[PDB]
Amino acid sequence: LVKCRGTSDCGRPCQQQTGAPNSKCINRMCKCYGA
Repeated sequence: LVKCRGTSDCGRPCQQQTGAPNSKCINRMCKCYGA
């Protein structure tokens, strides 16, 4: 798991912490709650 692909997967692990509006992706890596 090292190629962004943050189309919804990263959103699951991170959602546990944050809520629904938790998703963000950058070449370097996946991210969440950044808006």
